[PDB]
Amino acid sequence: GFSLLFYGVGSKRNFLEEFAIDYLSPKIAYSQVNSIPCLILNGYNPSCNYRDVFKEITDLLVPAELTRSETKYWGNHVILQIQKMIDFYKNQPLDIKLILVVHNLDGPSIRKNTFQTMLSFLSVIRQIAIVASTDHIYAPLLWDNMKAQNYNFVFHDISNFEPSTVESTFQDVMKMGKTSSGAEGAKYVLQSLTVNSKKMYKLLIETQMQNMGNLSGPKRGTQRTGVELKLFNHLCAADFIASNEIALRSMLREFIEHKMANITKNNSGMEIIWVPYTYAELEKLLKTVLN
Amino acid sequence: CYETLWNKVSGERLTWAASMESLEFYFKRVPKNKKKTIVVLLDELDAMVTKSQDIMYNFFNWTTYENAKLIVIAVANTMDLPERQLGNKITSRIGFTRIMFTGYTHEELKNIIDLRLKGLNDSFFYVDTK
Amino acid sequence: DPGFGSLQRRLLQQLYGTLPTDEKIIFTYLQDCQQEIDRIIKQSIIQKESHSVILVGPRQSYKTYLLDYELSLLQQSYKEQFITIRLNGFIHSEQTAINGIATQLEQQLQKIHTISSGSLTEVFEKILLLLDSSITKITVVFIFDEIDTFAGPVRQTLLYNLFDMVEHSRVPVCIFGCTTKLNILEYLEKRVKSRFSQRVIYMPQIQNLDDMVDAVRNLLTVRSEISPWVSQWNETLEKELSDPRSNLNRHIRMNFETFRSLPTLKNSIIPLVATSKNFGSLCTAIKSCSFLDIYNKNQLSNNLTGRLQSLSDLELAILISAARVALRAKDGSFNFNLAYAEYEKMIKAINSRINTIKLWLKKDVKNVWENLVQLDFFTEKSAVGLRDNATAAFYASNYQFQGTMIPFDLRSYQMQIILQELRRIIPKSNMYYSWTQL
Amino acid sequence: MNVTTPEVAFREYQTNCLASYISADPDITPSNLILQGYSGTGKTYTLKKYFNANPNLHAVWLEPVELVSWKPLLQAIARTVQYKLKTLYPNIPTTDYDPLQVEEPFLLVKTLHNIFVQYESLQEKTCLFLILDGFDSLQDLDAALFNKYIKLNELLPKDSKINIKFIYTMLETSFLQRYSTHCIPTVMFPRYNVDEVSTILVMSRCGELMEDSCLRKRIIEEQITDCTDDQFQNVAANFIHLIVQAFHSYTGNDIFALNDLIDFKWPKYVSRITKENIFEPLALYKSAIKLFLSTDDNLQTYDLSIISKYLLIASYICSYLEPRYDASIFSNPRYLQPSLFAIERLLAIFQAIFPIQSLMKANIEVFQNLSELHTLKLIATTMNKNIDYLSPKVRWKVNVPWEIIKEISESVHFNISDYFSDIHE
DNA sequence: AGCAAGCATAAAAGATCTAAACATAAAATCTGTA
DNA sequence: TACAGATTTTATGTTTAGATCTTTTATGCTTGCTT
Ligand SMILES: Nc1ncnc2c1ncn2[C@@H]1O[C@H](COP(=O)(O)OP(=O)(O)OP(O)(O)=S)[C@@H](O)[C@H]1O
Ligand SMILES: Nc1ncnc2c1ncn2[C@@H]1O[C@H](COP(=O)(O)OP(=O)(O)OP(O)(O)=S)[C@@H](O)[C@H]1O
Ligand SMILES: [Mg+2]
Ligand SMILES: [Mg+2]
Repeated sequence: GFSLLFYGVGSKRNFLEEFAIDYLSPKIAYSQVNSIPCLILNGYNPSCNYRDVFKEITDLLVPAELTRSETKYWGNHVILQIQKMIDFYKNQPLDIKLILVVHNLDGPSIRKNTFQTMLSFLSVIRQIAIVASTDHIYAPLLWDNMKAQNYNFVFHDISNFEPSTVESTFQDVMKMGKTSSGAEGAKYVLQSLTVNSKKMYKLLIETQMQNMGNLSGPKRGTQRTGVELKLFNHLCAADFIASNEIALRSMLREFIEHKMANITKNNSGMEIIWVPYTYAELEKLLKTVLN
Repeated sequence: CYETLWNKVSGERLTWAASMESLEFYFKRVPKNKKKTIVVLLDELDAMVTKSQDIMYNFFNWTTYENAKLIVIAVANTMDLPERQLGNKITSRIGFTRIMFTGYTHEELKNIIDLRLKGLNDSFFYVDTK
Repeated sequence: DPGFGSLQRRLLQQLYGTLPTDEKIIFTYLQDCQQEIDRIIKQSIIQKESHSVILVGPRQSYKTYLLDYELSLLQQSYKEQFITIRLNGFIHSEQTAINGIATQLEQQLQKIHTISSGSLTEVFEKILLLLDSSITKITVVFIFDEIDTFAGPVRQTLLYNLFDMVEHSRVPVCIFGCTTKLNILEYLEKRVKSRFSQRVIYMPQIQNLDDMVDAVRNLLTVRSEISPWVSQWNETLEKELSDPRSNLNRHIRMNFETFRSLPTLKNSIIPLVATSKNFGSLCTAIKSCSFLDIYNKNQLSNNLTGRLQSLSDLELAILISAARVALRAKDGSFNFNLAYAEYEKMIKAINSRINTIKLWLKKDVKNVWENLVQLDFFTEKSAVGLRDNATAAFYASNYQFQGTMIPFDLRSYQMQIILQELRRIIPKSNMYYSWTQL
Repeated sequence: MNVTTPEVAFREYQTNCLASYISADPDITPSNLILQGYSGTGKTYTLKKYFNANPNLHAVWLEPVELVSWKPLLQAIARTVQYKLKTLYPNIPTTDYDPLQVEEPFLLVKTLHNIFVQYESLQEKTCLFLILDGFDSLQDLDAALFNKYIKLNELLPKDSKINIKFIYTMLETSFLQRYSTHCIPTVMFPRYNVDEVSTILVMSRCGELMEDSCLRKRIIEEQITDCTDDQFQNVAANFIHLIVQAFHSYTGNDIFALNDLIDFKWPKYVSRITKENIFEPLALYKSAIKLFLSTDDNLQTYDLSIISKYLLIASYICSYLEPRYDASIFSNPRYLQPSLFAIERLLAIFQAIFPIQSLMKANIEVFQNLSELHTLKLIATTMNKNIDYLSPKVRWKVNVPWEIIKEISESVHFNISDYFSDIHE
């Protein structure tokens, strides 16, 4: 029942992945046929949200649905459900059902108090093993007595001076960080994509900046400035990018999964595609990779 | 905009999204042998496109379909509203017929007023003094 | 005697204006605009001609009074030839005004002889179908108060539709819109401006003292022989208004200079006639107008001076010390620590110059600080009192202000009464009068 | 007038104005009437006395402080108006309108119209008064709600046999002065004098104090015999007078604070009564001086660790002392808000002031204690909802007064005063 | 070494807003099966 | 085979989490200066 924390200088991503997938999961599976599923959290990604992570956890291990009396008055359906998990797993054999691996737990979006509280409450469960890594030197400042008690860490020092090429992918190195935008990871994805997907993304960006210019620089993209999926289908069909809406949705699944574009339903019932990047970031994407 | 138009062309009362899909099918797919020409006047088009601008695109796009016999007459206060809301590419694709209504001059306005009082100016009346 | 009771009731219902419309009194200074209001309405209910008029005037300028008197006057002789829909911008919303119009149309049409059933789209479509289409047409009269609140900058569809009904409908529609803004025209959008007829009636103002004298004479003269005291009451009122040196004329002149509003004067006078027990007391009260002075003194009994005159020794000392530390500070701000330091310095100096004033501790001065804050002698350094809208108040309630986070001792305050004002108010015989001059 | 004016002790003008405005005739009573005054000014008391003296005036008392927002206020008005109307006229067949259907001011207008149109069977017009005790006391209050409530009476039918007349008892004059152009008739309630407060307190509390159980047991325990009707009343009046003349400066002209003080100090005052001192009030006062010398209105400040205590000490020193540590030390300015600093400076000062073992490094435990200190709000940041402790732009500050940090420093035997005595004592 | 005055400017506090998460509901429409 | 009963579709309402913005005071930098 001890969560493992790995700190040091270098990239511990390879260490954590190899330890969890190649050693931990098969060994737990044999000591308990299928291997224990591993949820690899990429905390260096600035677009890591606890809603999606908890949805993945719920999919991996199915919990009891939160009842009407347990939802409270506008209560957090994630925290209450995790407490329900804790109560359910308190009286049950202490096997291991999930191995969630937290790469770079102090990353730009994974360091926030909400997701840290989520991980703190998940750490109480003894049926999931937690193997986390931290790179920041002030990382222990994140956790008070309650969170450091729920984590129940055993700190291990693994310094290896590794390049950390994957962690540096999501933000520019030449600018020397001059972090949470996530547009650099989007561009890195954009070099390696199908030409049809690149054209569809370029059209979406162009129309979204048209909407933003109609509305008004440093403002992010929301559903207020976004394309309707029917209108986007019409545009793509006019440009031969997508034959039908099914193909367009299939293409958009990759961008939605990578947290690049979001489809959300507004008050009118329309479903709107919007890219959560600012005007300058979209212009840079069009000039650099989408030119 | 849709709930009205479909109700004016089908007699059915549908929701706005169902009406939009019905209009798309009616204009794109129904053969021209089973249709009547439609002349739609979009008075004050400024108010329709203020949040999502999809009314303009939907109503102008339906005039591009070969099967559709729609005729849209759009009225707005700004001469460049489609060029802003739709964009240059979409507006160039649609191919409008653009007309500008300049304000009246003093002579034209005087002629309007005179025609409004053609039979009454310099006329004769019987007035009951009581 | 019942005669004086009848006279007093008649006087009170003359002041309140609830006397029958056959004998309602119209002040001479506003007998002109009424004619205009009398004209337009009589050109819409009798001649069946559409009209769109906006009445601009301050609060209590007799807009609703005249607009209701005219409707009552037209009501008794043309009851079945018009219906009235009343809307108020304060209690009606953009979505809610449609429901209000539909419900009022259905109610008035059943009264003279559904539209209010369905969604907002159906209701609006039905009211457009009914209005914006031997035997004549019923005139629809819109009494539409606070027209400026429905003439916002984001969208004006109700006003647009109403003015389009005025122009392009076969049913005669009269739309009266009351507002206080002098620039109501620039509030409307250009389409609504074009649709509006630019018929703005600016309500008359009291420009003379004789106007208020005549208004008071109209208010307080009983013109119906209902009590034995009516003739003597009229004689007394006329002899108290004829001479310019009388107390009633003096108070009328003071109202003319300061307030210049008949409603304030009648509010002052209503308890004057309701308090009197017999006719002699009423005559003496109208000759001396002592109750007017009492009422005026009471009205000014909770402001800064009245609140300051109701402070204990410790609270007054703390207030003076806070005023001194705010005067010394460049920003006019202070906190509990500085104020208490100045207070204890003052108390030490006073006791040294000497039967000794007690120096209360911090725990015994926190309550005084809270009491002085409650009376709004101090406010937060940068605080918004009350938000204008409900949405702004909701947003403020959601936000957690930094002022409540910091400890009570270090909270930065700022006064409403400066040290010079304290020097002026406080009597020269006070113990702390030497300490109100920094 | 047929309206009887109650004899309120110190509200004669206010009662006269209430009788002048509030009358059973709808023609000669204002649509809106306002009662203004501060806490303890006897406005609800005066209105209750006036309405009790006149059982022929129909009143619907409402308390907006319980109804935090406007929708509960409208729903409660709609419910209570029809409930009261049913109570007065149970023989009128009426249909029930659900108060929860009132969700807009227009919905309230429509519901009130529907309720009033079914009472046309009455012979003469009546008016029921909606008293809103504390319209100023709404928690979710803006400057536009009262504008709605002023003009609410215009849209309701003019010829109805049931007239609604609103009465508001607001608290603050700053709120009332926003609506000064509406010319609403207003009755002001000035705060009481010291003599008025003393008389109110004696006439309101002497009867209860003289019948208290503690006095009942004390008189029989001390074997005393005296005039029960009068001597005990005089004793209670003298106690109230002593309380007032001792704590008037502390409380002010506040009836509630003095009532609380009387409740707190009466048992201790009566526990000091005996045979000799009851007859002479001077001796009884001299035997219980300690009661009237201290207000006593209060009902090792922290159990923090030595690391947490030294972290707080270092944070206070860092925040309230300028970054001139380089010159001499480590080898009032406290009257103002604490300044801001960084984590590294706090850690350096903590290492400097921590007792040697030869120096204390920043373990996991130190950072855990610092994060706990921020959790307990003893140390704050420039946080705005989302907070990231690891951002270089986040700066820290202290949230303890001088007394708390002084107690903490003396707990670990640290002289923070000597450090802070350079600028001022 | 140590510090006052002037300046630009990064920053704190908060107004103003959006929108996702949490929630309710009437009409239409899918779905069983007696 | 029409069905009630379960589900989806459409339409707002309530509340929390997160954003950008203006407005105003703190702040490092520069200039001038003496220990
Ligand atoms: N229907 C009415 N009958 C008699 N007197 C009335 C009537 N309506 C208002 N009054 C009185 O007329 C005086 C002022 O006239 P109002 O019409 O109320 O003011 P106003 O012009 O409506 O100002 P607004 O509407 O608040 S901008 C007050 O003393 C009111 O009590
Ligand atoms: N004139 C008076 N005569 C006798 N007792 C009074 C008098 N005025 C106030 N009191 C008493 O003092 C207290 C005052 O209570 P309230 O009249 O309710 O105060 P208030 O003016 O309503 O202030 P708030 O805003 O309601 S807290 C009650 O216990 C009354 O019994
Ligand atoms: Mg009015
Ligand atoms: Mg009260």
